[PDB]
Amino acid sequence: GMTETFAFQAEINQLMSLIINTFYSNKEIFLRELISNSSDACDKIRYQSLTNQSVLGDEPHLRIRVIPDRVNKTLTVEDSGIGMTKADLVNNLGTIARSGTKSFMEALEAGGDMSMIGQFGVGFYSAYLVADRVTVVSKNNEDDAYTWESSAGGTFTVTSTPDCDLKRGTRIVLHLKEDQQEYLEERRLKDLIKKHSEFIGYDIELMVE
Ligand SMILES: COc1c(C)cnc(Cn2cnc3c(Cl)nc(N)nc32)c1C
Repeated sequence: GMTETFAFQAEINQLMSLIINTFYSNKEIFLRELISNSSDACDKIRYQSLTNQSVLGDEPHLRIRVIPDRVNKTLTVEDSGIGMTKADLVNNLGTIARSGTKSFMEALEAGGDMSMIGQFGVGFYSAYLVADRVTVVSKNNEDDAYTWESSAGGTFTVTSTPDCDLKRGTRIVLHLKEDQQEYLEERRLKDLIKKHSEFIGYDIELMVE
């Protein structure tokens, strides 16, 4: 089946090349980065709803949910936030992140700590510290539902998903690397949500059973 595939922009391509298959002592920070993004997406739609309540549509509840899949060996971070359009997935996010991507790359070449990735506005990419593939399913009010996917080899796919569960928001599926399986464990995820994301202004829903 024909899948639309794109080459990442120079700076992102170089940043992902840096992140993958590298030792780091605090790879657990990926969770804080994805939850903060989800909190921000929820805040954007909450803000839009203050002027136009119709923006909430059939999904009036704002949540952040963490789903470990012990059979598929995946960790999912899903929210009912603003979501992303096709143009966001393909170009717009990379355009706004460009300067910060180049600046973080420069900090990393200088011995910079990977934990400050979020201050550079490219925190999503920390998912590649623990995953070898990331699938991103997103539905924004202004577009159809789309699936973005990448194994950080320089390319990414973008496919329309006109049959996904999502009324609005983003679902990030982390296909965990063989040695990063600890992020599927209930205690680890509880301790991790508590350690770095305790006072997030939305419940961090952890699928326990
Ligand atoms: C598609 O994959 C992404 C890319 C290539 C860059 N940044 C983000 C972070 N990000 C940007 N907007 C986002 C929204 Cl609306 N929501 C969430 N959860 N993450 C977001 C994502 C998920």
